[PDB]
Amino acid sequence: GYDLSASTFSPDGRVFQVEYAMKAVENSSTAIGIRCKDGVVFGVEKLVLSKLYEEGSNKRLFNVDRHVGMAVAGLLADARSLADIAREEASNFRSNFGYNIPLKHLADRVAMYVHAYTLYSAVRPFGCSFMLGSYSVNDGAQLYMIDPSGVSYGYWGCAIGKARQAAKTEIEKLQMKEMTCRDIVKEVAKIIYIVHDEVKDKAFELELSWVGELTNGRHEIVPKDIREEAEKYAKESLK
Amino acid sequence: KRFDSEKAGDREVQRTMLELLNQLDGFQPNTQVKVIAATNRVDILDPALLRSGRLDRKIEFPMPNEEARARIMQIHSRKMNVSPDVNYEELARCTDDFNGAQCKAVCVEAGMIALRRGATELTHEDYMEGILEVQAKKKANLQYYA
Amino acid sequence: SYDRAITVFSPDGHLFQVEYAQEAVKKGSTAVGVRGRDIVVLGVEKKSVAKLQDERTVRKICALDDNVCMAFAGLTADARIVINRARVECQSHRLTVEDPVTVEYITRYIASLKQRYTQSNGRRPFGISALIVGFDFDGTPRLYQTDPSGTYHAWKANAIGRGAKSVREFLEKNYTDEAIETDDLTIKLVIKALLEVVQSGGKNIELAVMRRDQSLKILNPEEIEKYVAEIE
Amino acid sequence: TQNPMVTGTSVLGVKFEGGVVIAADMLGSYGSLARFRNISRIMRVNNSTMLGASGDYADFQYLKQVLGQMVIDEELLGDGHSYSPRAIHSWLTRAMYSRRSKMNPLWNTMVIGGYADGESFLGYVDMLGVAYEAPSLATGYGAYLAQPLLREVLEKQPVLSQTEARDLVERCMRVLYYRDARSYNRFQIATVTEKGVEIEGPLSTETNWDIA
Amino acid sequence: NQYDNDVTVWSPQGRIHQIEYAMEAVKQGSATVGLKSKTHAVLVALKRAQSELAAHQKKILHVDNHIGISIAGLTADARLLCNFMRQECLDSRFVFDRPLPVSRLVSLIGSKTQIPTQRYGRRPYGVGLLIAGYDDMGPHIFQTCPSANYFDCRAMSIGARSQSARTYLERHMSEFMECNLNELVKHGLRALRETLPAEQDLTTKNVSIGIVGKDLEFTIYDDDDVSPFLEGL
Amino acid sequence: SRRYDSRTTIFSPEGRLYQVEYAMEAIGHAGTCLGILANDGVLLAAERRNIHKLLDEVFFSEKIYKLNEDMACSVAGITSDANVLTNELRLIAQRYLLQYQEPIPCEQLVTALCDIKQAYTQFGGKRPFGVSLLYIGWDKHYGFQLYQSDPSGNYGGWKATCIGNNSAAAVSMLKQDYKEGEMTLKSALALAIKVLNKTMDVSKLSAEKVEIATLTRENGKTVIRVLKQKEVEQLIKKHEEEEAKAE
Amino acid sequence: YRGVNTFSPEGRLFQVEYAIEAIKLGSTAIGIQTSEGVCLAVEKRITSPLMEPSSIEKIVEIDAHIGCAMSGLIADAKTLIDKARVETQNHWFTYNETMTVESVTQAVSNLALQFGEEDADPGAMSRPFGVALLFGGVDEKGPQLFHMDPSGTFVQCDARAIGSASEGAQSSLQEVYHKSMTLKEAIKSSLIILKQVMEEKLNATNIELATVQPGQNFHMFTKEELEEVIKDI
Amino acid sequence: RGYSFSLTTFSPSGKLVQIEYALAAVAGGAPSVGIKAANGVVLATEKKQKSILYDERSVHKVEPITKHIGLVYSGMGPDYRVLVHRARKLAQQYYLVYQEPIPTAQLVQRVASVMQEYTQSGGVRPFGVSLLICGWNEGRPYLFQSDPSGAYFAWKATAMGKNYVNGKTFLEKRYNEDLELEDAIHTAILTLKESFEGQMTEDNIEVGICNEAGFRRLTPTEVKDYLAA
Amino acid sequence: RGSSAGFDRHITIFSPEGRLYQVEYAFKAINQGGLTSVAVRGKDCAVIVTQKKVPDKLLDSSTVTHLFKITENIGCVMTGMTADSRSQVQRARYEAANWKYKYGYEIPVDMLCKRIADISQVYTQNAEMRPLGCCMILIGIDEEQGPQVYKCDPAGYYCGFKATAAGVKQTESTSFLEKKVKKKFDWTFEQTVETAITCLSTVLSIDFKPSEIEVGVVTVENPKFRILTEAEIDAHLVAL
Repeated sequence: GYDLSASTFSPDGRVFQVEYAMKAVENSSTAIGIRCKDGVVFGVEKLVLSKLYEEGSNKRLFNVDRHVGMAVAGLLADARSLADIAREEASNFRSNFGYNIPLKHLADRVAMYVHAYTLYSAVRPFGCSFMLGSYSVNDGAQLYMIDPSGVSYGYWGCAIGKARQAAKTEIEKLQMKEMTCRDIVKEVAKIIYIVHDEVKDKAFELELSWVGELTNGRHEIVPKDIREEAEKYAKESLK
Repeated sequence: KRFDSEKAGDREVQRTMLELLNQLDGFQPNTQVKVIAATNRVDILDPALLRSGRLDRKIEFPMPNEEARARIMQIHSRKMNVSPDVNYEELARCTDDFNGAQCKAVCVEAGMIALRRGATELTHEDYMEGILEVQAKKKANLQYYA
Repeated sequence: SYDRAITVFSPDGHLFQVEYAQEAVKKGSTAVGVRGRDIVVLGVEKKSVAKLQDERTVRKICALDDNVCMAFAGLTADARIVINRARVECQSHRLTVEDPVTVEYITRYIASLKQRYTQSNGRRPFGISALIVGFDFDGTPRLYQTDPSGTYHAWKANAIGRGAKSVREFLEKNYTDEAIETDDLTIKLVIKALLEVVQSGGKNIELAVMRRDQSLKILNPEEIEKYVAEIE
Repeated sequence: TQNPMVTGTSVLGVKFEGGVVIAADMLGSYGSLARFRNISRIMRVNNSTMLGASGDYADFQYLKQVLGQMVIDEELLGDGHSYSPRAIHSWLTRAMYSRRSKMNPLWNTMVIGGYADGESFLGYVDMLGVAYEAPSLATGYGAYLAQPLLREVLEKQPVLSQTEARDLVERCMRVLYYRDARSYNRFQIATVTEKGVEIEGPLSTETNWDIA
Repeated sequence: NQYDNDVTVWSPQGRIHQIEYAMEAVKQGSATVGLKSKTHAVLVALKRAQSELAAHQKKILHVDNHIGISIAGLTADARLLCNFMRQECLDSRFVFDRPLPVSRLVSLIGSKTQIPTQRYGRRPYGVGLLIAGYDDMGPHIFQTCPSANYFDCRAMSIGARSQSARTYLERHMSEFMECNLNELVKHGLRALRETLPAEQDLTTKNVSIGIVGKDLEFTIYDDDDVSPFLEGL
Repeated sequence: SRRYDSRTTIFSPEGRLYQVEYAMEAIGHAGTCLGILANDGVLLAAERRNIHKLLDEVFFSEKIYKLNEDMACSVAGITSDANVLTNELRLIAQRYLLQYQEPIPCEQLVTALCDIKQAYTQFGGKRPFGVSLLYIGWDKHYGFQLYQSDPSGNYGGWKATCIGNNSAAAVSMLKQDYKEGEMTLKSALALAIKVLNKTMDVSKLSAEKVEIATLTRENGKTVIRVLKQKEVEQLIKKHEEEEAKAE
Repeated sequence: YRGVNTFSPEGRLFQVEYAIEAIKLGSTAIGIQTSEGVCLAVEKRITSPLMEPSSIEKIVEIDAHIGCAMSGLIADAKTLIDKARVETQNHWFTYNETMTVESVTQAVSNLALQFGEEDADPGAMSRPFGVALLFGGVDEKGPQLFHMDPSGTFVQCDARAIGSASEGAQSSLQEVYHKSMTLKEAIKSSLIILKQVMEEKLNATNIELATVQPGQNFHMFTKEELEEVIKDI
Repeated sequence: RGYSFSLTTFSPSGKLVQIEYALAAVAGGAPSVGIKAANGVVLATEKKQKSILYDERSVHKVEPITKHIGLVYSGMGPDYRVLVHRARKLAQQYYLVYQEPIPTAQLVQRVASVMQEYTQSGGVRPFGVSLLICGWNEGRPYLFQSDPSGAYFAWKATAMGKNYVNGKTFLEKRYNEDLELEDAIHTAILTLKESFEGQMTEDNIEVGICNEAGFRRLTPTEVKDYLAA
Repeated sequence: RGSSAGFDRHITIFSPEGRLYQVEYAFKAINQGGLTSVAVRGKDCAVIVTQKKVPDKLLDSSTVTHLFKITENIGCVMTGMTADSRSQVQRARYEAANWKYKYGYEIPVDMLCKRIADISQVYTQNAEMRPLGCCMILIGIDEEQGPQVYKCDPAGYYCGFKATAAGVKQTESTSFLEKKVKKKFDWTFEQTVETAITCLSTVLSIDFKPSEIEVGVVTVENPKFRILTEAEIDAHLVAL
């Protein structure tokens, strides 16, 4: 009975409910973020449960501010609540200190908000992990991640999701340090296709995004033409 | 798992377990016999038995997914004379949370209901009635839901 | 604030807290009530003098308004709470309506309070049953009984508490127009009925009588013994 | 704001075939003291709306912050819906009415103008919540000194063009500079059309004939 | 056994069971459907009566002049959610003098349904909606499940036996964008008929239709008003 | 959280409050208390349990408490809950005094406290107070008085009572040897010394393992006193002498 | 353990189901809707002779044009009746009109189910009401009969039977009633079914009956009027 | 929100068990002593740190409340810190209202009453500490004890903590009402020594006194001098 | 000895033996990170050293850390759960800022540790929440007290130390350091930085590289807490 609330430690010093919540995040599909010289690139595999859904149903990239992006994996209700909380943090920061929130500070505030949900019995830990990434002339390109336990750590490349280990073994090869978002995009599609399992899941449509010097520091959905060419290159690479 | 308790009896099973542990990977290495095992609970097996030298490869078996459900149903209903109208995708979708050992119930009970109704060949409704049989659900004497 | 749901439904539809409240009610000294042509009378059973209690501080028939009185059977603290609440509401009624309170009004109020505590959060139901008697302004005799569930009815003669089934059977077999013709016949009827559970009588009973304008009547031990004798 | 402190003077606007034009001098006065002399009083709310403000400048800057945050938030969702000029006019009317009802006015009479879906828009709001839509507007002493010329020319000619509106705005501002005590020579003029909002530099009332 | 007593107690597989039981409550209700074309969106419903003397329960409600829903599950929850939707739409009109875009309403719905499933002692909304609306971006159909998870569908069918309906819908999805209003309504009726149990036919007594479009407020057809739509099947 | 809730305020399957029953079970182990109402006084006789050679003497008493100028009470159960209840009683007395400028009658007070206690055992989720009270006082309505309270919230006027250890035995003699209305203060004190000597079976009255209180009316005003050592020991010597002559 | 707001593995709130069980303990009540009016009949169920039968107020009027009949607990109704009446009067106050029947049923239905344990009110309701009501009255739309259940689910019925013998009573009501009854015939059939269910032999003293018609306000049948109907009954 | 139900509840034998366990924790701590001399009051405990790496001066166990009254404990540490803070606050509130130094009996009553609240309040557990307070009020020494149950006792001399029974036997042997301050502190130092498990270095014990001059801790050099004998 | 009575192993309440099992387990969680830290007090310098584990080459090594500044003068090591560590560091920064706002001078190390330990004591009294699974160590210069080294734990213990270790290897490091402090003075110069590095290397048996530890220092000459860079760290690493 040591795993019924987050207000109890296991006899070996663990909070189990958090471990279970983090287990949930490994049932959702795979997401990827790669940091480069110019900026950040998010790419998510969106599984099509049924043929009857629209294109763009349950988009899994959000915009928490005009310069920040947000990729999610797990329970979508938790993902959307945390998107709301990150938006609120950004707006409050702008109204109070008079300028765009530095991304690290946003990651810290959001993570504290998540961690506060992993102490008490009256609430339960969020079932979602997510990655924030922005770009500014001063602070440069950044890419962070926050897990259900509330730990925030910067990353040069990461994959949150079901096939997280396969992507991680894949993302390690780019040498992202010395490229720009334009080639990172093709790489991201390439990986998201390499990791996808056609035996288990039926089919997917990519969601790609970026923020970098090519946007003047604006996070925005990658344009249609570039997305299609990336998808085509990824398809060819999967001979 | 072993534990410190004053109640006897379990010690003997633990002791034959120690002997099995030693047989798998111990003095006098054995490299001609291989072992298999199956368990519903892996959260209670001893670490010295899940150790990475005795039981090296551990394999997970998930509750089958939609494609798996259609595959299982198809495999088991292969012998019965079924009509060319049954949409196994439908039957997969209306069978959430069905462990693989359940179409056997569905496939067979559909055949049984076809027999009951004095039929010769199966039809979608036969499989649906089979599914309602396998779920084993009771009513609350009323249907206030809209 | 403590906000748990003490009373809750159960399979087969039972308010087990309510049932246990009335099971407590079944552990209280028998109280009786009858209704006659022009007199009501309340009868209780005293557990024992004990030769050291002060019976003045132990009263079991109380007045809620000059024209309304009540007797209970169950726990005592809950009885005290309900009696004070009813008293406050009778006085508020007097102040707002400028007319004397009526027996049905106060019985309704008490029953509503019991139901409220039976359906609120973090509250244990009252384990008390009441017997309200009195005369409305029109001068009509009245008798109501309130259960711990919040239900009330009107009666000609009901007994509440320990041994209630026996006394109710006695009253049901015996209640007839003959026994209410003479106020003494009614007082003696109540005394006799009670005398099917209590042992000693006289020093093991209390009585109460009320008339149209006549205030609450407490019968003294000597007069009660004389009434039993005349019954003898 | 029970007591205005640093204030912006008259703001005037007029619509034509394809949009609107608004004008406003860059002067915040602290009671007959041209204290701040290079402050713009015209803002772009979104790609199809602009705003001019008279009265307290702190209040205008706060409303600027609130309204721009709202626009940021909406563009954030990226659902394909943007506030129209009418939406911003309604939002302002309700905001100022609420502040009026709470006995704490927002000391700002404020001219909203936009062009969306092939139709122009030109609205007005006051600290008390009075709102309306007209083909030409003017606040402060501009409602007395400039509104007559705009109204005369529009009633005579119902539909103006871009240069006609430009010239009429410049004449109006010249009259204001001649006869308005709290006015200043340098001003900006904004124009919305099918292409977006555009604020021009500190144009001069350079033509000031002073034959005494 | 002990992982399905509260909504805040994660199960060791990364599943909350209470949410799934609420989904079940939504699946036990009577069938309903939704469609969208390039011009209209049509809901089609199947009411059912407890006895032969009682009426068939209403299961389409109004929200605004440009939005409509169709419920399936506990009514009281559906009524609560209708109250919420209508208040939100009215507030949008009062503040902005403008119809509320549909997507935003569905987002607020999801967020409101999210709070219960993360606090101790609260329970999920045991109702499943099918919102049909018409905004500046055109027709829309959405679905809502007790888990605060909404879906932008082009056609769906929630409720009991709804899977055969979903099969027919996915079967003819190509035509829906080009269809007339009549053909769309007939597709919806035909699917909801696929749901009916064999010896039971569509009648004026067990059908209701809702429609919203470019120049047509949301309107509900029921009783004999549905006969013109049914006559032709 | 329902997992850890104790349900200290819910009925059992026979309509008996268990937490209350256990609360009354705690009292039956603390010091004995005695009540005796004379015709010219009231008196409380509890046993001094804090019997160690290394305790210090402080305060005018150790179990008797003043509540007004004209009222005092003694406690059996937990010491800390005792302190809490005593404080609330003092507050009640002063609040009545402030509203009416008259000393609070005795049943006024006892029922105010018991109402607090009852409410506490009705709703809230707390444990009930494990204390039973004995009071003494005078008021122009009923003269010298002796009340008693319990964890339930029930009270009772007693011409003689006993709440605490060996309550059955003490009340048994009190029934055997009480003259209703035929008792002077001196006789009541002697009866107390006798009954307690029985009950405190451990040794005999050491004149130091006991507490006595007297409430009287003197010069028109109440006077409360706690018997010193000399008078108590003299009373005990008189008691032993009387018993010896009796044998 | 097992909070009040909890979902069974079937998708049913447990507390709601148990509340629906309590309606079988209650006496049997009937209601019939006809063009000429609507009637209510119920069984007083006199346990012992010693109690005044008149003191069982088990039918009350909500307004001059509404009537209510209940089954379940005595105590649980009282608050629902007060809510219904204050809502009717509130509507009359605001709109100077007469509150309709469906609307009062809806308001009473909403007031049900708003029960919980966490963050509600200093004294909000805890368990669901365990009573099943019958609203019948004449509105601008004519005679109406509505049936309510502890689930906050209400539906307008042509004839309904609620209570310990509701089954069997319903089969009878279904065999007899037709679309063209008369009010008096409805009273006769209702009294006959009641007689058929009660353990005791029917008499004017151990029932109550009430009808509401377009002309006359809600009417309570008097002892002599009851005898007059029962004699030929 | 926070639990609104008591976590200490009566048992079938009418015993509040959690209080008993708190008392067990107190009995399993470090020893402590207090004596009431004729002209002073002495407290003394043992502060045996776990290694050479602990700064003896980093924290203290004998702590004052005002200039004339102070206290020591035996039990858990953090609970002692909380109670020290609450005592100082209550003392300052009394001074603010009455402009006079708080008497020891009243401060003990008030701190104890604060200790009762946590035996009955909701969602909290009893303090695992017992305190002794010393004061010099009314030209007269005072020694009090306060336990997790919220009960207090006036003591002539006491010893609580590990092996407190034997300590109380010792002190019963060595009390003499006409005792003098230096002899009293010497006797205390001994009692701690009755069971210590090592050599009593100056940096392994604490003492504090009270007299007319005022409650005040003893500096280690003073401690070594007294320990000389 | 090990009895259980009810929920004594599920919420922070006493066991029949006067034991708080939840606090004990929380202490057990400090080791779940797998890291260790050491702090050493010198004559004019106080040092805190800690491990730095780059699990792989996708993390940004600049971000993963366990050194933080509370003020410009007071700097701390965090060990154990990372999220809890961040929470406690935020609370510490807020507390120090409030101290300077309210009382007009910078916060003493000991008093900050006391405030934070009090917070943790509230966490270990009330049962709604659970004790945090992280431990602090603080360092800075006092005006008239010299260099200060202090630590705090989940239960609320805030002892001040002459040389300390926290983490998985608490006991071995503490033994080594106790012996050193026994030897002459426990290091008596700014080359106390070498003693801490040696202790960590011996206990963990690592033979550190420049990019596998992070140091912080405070000097009497330079009171402002400083986070030793990689070049300086490599210089010290070569020194031994």
